[PDB]
Amino acid sequence: TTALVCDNGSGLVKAGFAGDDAPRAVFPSIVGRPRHQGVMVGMGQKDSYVGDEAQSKRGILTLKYPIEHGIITNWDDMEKIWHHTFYNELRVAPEEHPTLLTEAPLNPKANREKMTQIMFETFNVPAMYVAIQAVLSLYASGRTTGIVLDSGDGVTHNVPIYEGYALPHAIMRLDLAGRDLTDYLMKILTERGYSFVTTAEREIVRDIKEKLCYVALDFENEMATAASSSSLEKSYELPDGQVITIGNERFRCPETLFQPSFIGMESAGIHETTYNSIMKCDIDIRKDLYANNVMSGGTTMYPGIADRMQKEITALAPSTMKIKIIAPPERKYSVWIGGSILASLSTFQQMWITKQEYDEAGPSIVHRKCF
Amino acid sequence: TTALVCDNGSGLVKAGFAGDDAPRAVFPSIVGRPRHQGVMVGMGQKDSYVGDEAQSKRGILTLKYPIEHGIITNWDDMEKIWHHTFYNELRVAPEEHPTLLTEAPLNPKANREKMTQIMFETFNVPAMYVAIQAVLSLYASGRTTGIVLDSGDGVTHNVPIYEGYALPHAIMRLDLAGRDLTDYLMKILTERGYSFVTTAEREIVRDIKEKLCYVALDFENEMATAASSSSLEKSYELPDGQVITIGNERFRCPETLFQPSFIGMESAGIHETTYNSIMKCDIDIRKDLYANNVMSGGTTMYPGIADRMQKEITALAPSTMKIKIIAPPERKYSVWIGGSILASLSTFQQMWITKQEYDEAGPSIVHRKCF
Amino acid sequence: TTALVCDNGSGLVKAGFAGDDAPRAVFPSIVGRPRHQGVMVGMGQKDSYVGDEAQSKRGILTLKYPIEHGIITNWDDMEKIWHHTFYNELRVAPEEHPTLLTEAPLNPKANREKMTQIMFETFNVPAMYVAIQAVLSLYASGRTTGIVLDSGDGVTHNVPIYEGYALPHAIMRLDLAGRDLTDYLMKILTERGYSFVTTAEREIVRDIKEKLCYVALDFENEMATAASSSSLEKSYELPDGQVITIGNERFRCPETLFQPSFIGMESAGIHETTYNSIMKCDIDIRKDLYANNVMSGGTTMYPGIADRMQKEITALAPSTMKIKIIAPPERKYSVWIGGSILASLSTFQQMWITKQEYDEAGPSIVHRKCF
Amino acid sequence: SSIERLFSFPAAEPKEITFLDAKKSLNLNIFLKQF
Amino acid sequence: KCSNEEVAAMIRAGDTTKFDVEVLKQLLKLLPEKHEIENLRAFTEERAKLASADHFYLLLLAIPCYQLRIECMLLCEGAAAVLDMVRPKAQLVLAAC
Amino acid sequence: NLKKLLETERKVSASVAEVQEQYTERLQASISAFRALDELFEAIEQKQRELADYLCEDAQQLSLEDTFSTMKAFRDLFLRALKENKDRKEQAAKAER
Amino acid sequence: RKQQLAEEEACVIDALLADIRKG
Ligand SMILES: Nc1ncnc2c1ncn2[C@@H]1O[C@H](COP(=O)(O)OP(=O)(O)O)[C@@H](O)[C@H]1O
Ligand SMILES: Nc1ncnc2c1ncn2[C@@H]1O[C@H](COP(=O)(O)OP(=O)(O)O)[C@@H](O)[C@H]1O
Ligand SMILES: Nc1ncnc2c1ncn2[C@@H]1O[C@H](COP(=O)(O)OP(=O)(O)O)[C@@H](O)[C@H]1O
Ligand SMILES: [Mg+2]
Ligand SMILES: [Mg+2]
Ligand SMILES: [Mg+2]
Repeated sequence: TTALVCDNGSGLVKAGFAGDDAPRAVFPSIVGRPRHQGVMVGMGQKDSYVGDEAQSKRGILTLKYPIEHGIITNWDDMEKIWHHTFYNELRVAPEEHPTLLTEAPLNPKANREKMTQIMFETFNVPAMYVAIQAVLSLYASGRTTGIVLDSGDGVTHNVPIYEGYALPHAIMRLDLAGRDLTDYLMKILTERGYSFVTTAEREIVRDIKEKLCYVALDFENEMATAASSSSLEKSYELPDGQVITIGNERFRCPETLFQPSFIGMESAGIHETTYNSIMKCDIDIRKDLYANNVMSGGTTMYPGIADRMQKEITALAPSTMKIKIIAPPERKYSVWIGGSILASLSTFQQMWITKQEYDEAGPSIVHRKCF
Repeated sequence: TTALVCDNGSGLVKAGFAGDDAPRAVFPSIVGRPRHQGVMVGMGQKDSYVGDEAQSKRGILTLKYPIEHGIITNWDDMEKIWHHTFYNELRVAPEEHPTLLTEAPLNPKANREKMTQIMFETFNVPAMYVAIQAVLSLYASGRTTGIVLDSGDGVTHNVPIYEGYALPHAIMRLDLAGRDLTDYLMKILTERGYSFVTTAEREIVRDIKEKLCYVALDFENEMATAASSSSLEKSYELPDGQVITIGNERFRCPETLFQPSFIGMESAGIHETTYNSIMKCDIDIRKDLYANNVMSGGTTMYPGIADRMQKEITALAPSTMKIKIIAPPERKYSVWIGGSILASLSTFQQMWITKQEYDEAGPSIVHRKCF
Repeated sequence: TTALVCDNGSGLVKAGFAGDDAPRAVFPSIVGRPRHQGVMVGMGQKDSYVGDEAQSKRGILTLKYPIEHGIITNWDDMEKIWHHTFYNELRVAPEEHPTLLTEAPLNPKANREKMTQIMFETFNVPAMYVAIQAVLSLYASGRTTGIVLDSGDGVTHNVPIYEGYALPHAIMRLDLAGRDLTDYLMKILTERGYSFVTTAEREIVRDIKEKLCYVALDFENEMATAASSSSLEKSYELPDGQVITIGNERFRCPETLFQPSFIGMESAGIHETTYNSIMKCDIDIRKDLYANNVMSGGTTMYPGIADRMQKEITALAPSTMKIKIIAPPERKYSVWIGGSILASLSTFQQMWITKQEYDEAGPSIVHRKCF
Repeated sequence: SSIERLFSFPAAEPKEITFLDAKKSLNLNIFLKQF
Repeated sequence: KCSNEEVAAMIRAGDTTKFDVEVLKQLLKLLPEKHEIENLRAFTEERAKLASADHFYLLLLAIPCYQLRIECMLLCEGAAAVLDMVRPKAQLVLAAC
Repeated sequence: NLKKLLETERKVSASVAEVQEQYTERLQASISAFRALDELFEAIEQKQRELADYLCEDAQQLSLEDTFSTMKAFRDLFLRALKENKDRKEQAAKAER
Repeated sequence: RKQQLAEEEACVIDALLADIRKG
């Protein structure tokens, strides 16, 4: 019996079977509900739209994200997300397939309680397990030691592991990722004359952020270059046919990852978070940590981020260390791909939470069994 | 001339005159700096806030602690701490008053160097002395023999003294106290759903720890009692009006003092530190150490700690000894009080480090005069 | 059949065959257990690391020394140490090889009882002997008479021998050697700002002590020279890339051998122990103990110790008679070397404790067959 | 002139009436202190 | 962690990846003696019956003039280490003067 | 090391060509590098004699290590005096304030 | 030990890597 890997991220649900490069269902985690007066009768009008169907008809819908910063708020919407990704995207019964689920660290435990109760009572499985995303990222990296910076759409977390031993006191969580960058890009696109206020326009701002933005190596030199000459300005076409051109906003938007005070937040950037997570570890393993930095998630897909992060850590680390950052082209789905590693492992078959253990222990064995 | 006692704690500065019972200025040691953009011009917008002003305005301030584990890292901030506690709190000239200062044992010497240089050239006193906190706690206890556990905000240290003779090989230092308990409470309050990330919310988590937490007599029985029935759950009101309720975190938080492996430290607990500091002494005084366990500091102010501490030592000690924990009801300010008796001692007046001795011997006589 | 020599000291196990020049398996005696939570599954996570593997992987391990001041406290750990040094280091069968173990004098007898019983019933030999380390050091020196000062990692013991005759009433034991020097260096490196608290950091402080420290010829002049100018300061590189620079701690740390009051011990130094061991003997041999001061152990490997101890004994002895320290260049492994000559001696073959004699006499022959 | 200025040699309560001795009074003052 | 033929072929090839100073010092300290070589060439019977110790020495003696190769390989590695530690120090002394 | 490499080159040159074609280029590179190191040491001797005539010590009695240790301790005293004078000026400024 | 002496003298990775190429 093949297992299931379902990364339920804040932005994109990535679901599929065991042992694939791409997740079989990659779609944004949105539930659409109509906000206008339906005047035509019949023609297959639906009260809700999930996935790319909501993306297609987004002009006449209000889109809701059931997951915000790794914590699921609306649960009936999350049940609709799971029912759509089981019965329609993958078209398989949940009663005959074990399902590995991912989780951000330092998540509230009631979220684990409710996903265990819903997964064992609404979409009742033979077994399910709740795992950490950074461990799967280190699996997909193909190594054992190293520090992982995961950055999805709600959660950016740093986890250091040495020889298979994670350090739970050194795990750091930062609620700053691509949704906050999309909101900041909405805030700074208003400067050039372009207004985007609705939830349907969030997809357009996210598409602009995905296509045109990049990470600058030196911030102030790129400010001087953008202010002096318009060589950095690039164009984009909206679906209504309008043409926009952006300059410095190509590299002001991801800079909030390296400078969180742009959106008004006290905590430090991702390179200071990486460095402080390194120095919280014991002193002997740090040389192994500096040469094995791992980035995963879609937020580190800008084509300037590895050289900038190397420059910042080499500024922070002492000069006798080789700062090597692993930045594969496959790192957008590597959180899923290491889930293909762990679910296919022969040593993982005894660690699943079965139906019977849930039946004596209630929905509380998931704390003592998982991380 | 009346003397000054200024316990520069890691979390709270307690300063006041000699011959007084209660410390005159007890206030937290934080330097605030605004992190937002001020738009209203004028009306005395200070660039820094020190003390209770930083506490009252903490919602727009990044708060920095100048003292970390008894070692002063930022020195301009600690100069601002000394300027505030001399000029604003006590409202006295430092150049006409001797000033006893406190210190954790096994401190780096350059800290004592820079404190001696600042207190003799910036705030140039006639005389100053750098004492040890546990000796002052034994002064406030009124007895002469005993072993002192002092647990503050950064340093928990054990010093045994018999007939006024300390044993420097038996002094033990542990960098685990109330700030680590606060950060562990931040890590475990995320389980119930309450997120606290900024340094402004550190004062809220510290206030929750001060008001509601208590030391369990038996850990496993209290975990079973909290897991079975919700009678140990207690409520608290946040400043934004939200009501929280906590259960096992009332006694999981102070249990880190007895079990350091919660926050990833290899060291043993405070009871094993006390027992090893007793057994590092000579044999004939050990009985006199068993009946005089002096406990001081604000970390030992939970209302369950004396019975647990007696139980742990009685488990560790042989059965023919009367274990007696000396836990006074006003043990929070005992370091300052024993500084007040020591500053008012007639025999202590020849042991001051004067201005002339500093000018003759450089800033190095404090190694050769203090202990 | 060739014989085995295994100096199973407090710090370093030195084991090898008979008739060989250098000890083949030299490795420190530590048992390392993990203290963090292992999240990776598969690829052989062991629960106990012994030897060089515990040294390489020390950043996630608690290391325990099974031998403390020559007395084995934890016996399952010492069983694993013997298992590693037989099966994994030398790759030999102990059931077909005789074995000479080393032991400090004035050891508790039940320690020798348990060495005999575990060595004859877990790693059951044809024959095994327990020897005094100073006698083996005199075997390595190639002379019949002399006083031997041995100083390993736990025990510094003085034994004088004249014409083959050890005087048992003149043998002295002092529980002060390189582990206490390492712990004192951990105490005094905190003065310069460098904090070392874990068991893994003990190895780094031990590497600092092995690489940089030296015995001063005159202590007060060296303190004055280090206080005046920074010519005696030397730098070292930590595994995290930080560069330390130390001064007087290069020669304050080995001075505890000549001044035991630094760590609170009442007993006199090794020079007074050597002089009192000579003066406790009969008179006519004392001249022959002055010219043959044989040194051994790794603690006497500092490059200033022979001239210093010659100066101290020449101050102590009458001036009409020559003092000569016998300090070989290979005095680290001299206990093993003299064990290799004694194991290869033809006359020693009647002094083995055979298995038949052990079965007849119980575990009681080792009091009457050995020293 | 400044070297000559700096580095030159410099030019050269009611009476507590008691019927006890001092040692018993100080031992009682130590003894009454711990209460 | 490999067969003896790989060791003999790698000594014949002179590849210096996992042959440092100490392993070649150990290899020089175990050199095949005169009576050992004379006993090994006097063997006529089946090769597989003897021990691995004889097998390593016959695979080593198959190489013409093994000892010069082992010594110059050790001396080349040692000369590289001595050059890397002395030449920046000597340039630092000359620049200091 | 240079004497051992020259003896090694003489031993390889008397041996068979299979040793020679593999090892003579590494031996020649090591000998040339150590020869360049020997003229570097001769340049260090020339700068040592120029420094002994500079500092007016005897050429046979001057130790370069003692001179560099004197310069290191003097540079540490220079930096300590600079920091102490800067702190004295700063404390005088705050006293005037 | 005597009866032991008497009785003597007498893949995950390629499976997943094949199927990752199917997407
Ligand atoms: N090529 C790209 N360049 C820049 N940003 C991207 C790129 N691809 C995706 N992103 C952004 O990274 C975010 C994280 O993607 P993902 O980790 O799949 O989100 P989740 O899994 O939480 O739904 C997405 O919200 C997306 O906006
Ligand atoms: N009622 C209380 N219960 C538990 N902890 C307390 C209480 N009051 C204060 N504390 C803790 O004690 C600390 C103050 O200790 P303090 O006496 O100032 O020691 P120090 O002078 O070494 O800082 C504070 O950080 C706080 O966390
Ligand atoms: N080169 C050296 N210089 C100074 N001290 C050393 C040196 N080598 C070893 N030591 C110290 O001496 C000890 C080695 O002595 P040894 O007799 O081997 O101890 P053991 O046999 O108990 O392991 C080590 O604990 C180490 O601290
Ligand atoms: Mg994600
Ligand atoms: Mg205090
Ligand atoms: Mg020894």
